[PDB]
Amino acid sequence: PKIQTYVNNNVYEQITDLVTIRKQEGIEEASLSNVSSMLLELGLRVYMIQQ
Amino acid sequence: PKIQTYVNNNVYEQITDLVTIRKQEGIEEASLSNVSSMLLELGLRVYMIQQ
Repeated sequence: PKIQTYVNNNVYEQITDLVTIRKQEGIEEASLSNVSSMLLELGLRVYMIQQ
Repeated sequence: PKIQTYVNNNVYEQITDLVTIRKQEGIEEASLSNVSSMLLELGLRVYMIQQ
């Protein structure tokens, strides 16, 4: 399903910076949406480890 | 700004489970949106560490 969330401008920029980096690393299809989805899942995994 | 992304049903459920847990831990205002935003920032931090 869709998730709609809100971040500060600095965090937003850091995610868009990662889109550029991901493309440079050969992920031609990288987008704000699919980078965000990957980061959200990574954060979920780490937060569950730290519980 | 707003971020709109998409996750599988299992990941979505795990995030909603964390909303329930966060409320149980005293975060009365926890929501899918604000849990997601916190996880997205955590994932960003970990991914940048692992670069």
